[PDB]
Amino acid sequence: RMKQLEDKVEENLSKVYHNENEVARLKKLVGE
Amino acid sequence: RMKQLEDKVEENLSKVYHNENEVARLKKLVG
Amino acid sequence: RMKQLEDKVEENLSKVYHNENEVARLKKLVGER
Ligand SMILES: [Cl-]
Ligand SMILES: [Cl-]
Repeated sequence: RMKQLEDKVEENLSKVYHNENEVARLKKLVGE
Repeated sequence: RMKQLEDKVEENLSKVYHNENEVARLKKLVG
Repeated sequence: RMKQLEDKVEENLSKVYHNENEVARLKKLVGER
């Protein structure tokens, strides 16, 4: 059960890093 | 304590998923 | 082990929060005005 939660936590981390990088990429595309 | 942690993980996933969808929408606003 | 995982989850929540704020900024950048 703790192992199952650890997998879910590492997946959430993957997802957040990916969203962070997608935001950064879009900012680079548009500019102020 | 473990069920509190499981609830927090579920909430984090819900918030990540919302952010994902917001990013997708903003991409299409530029795209 | 559980304490360590709690700490990781708190860090993920921080990262989610920072991402929320960056998304809000992007919304202003790509919206009309
Ligand atoms: Cl998490
Ligand atoms: Cl996120």
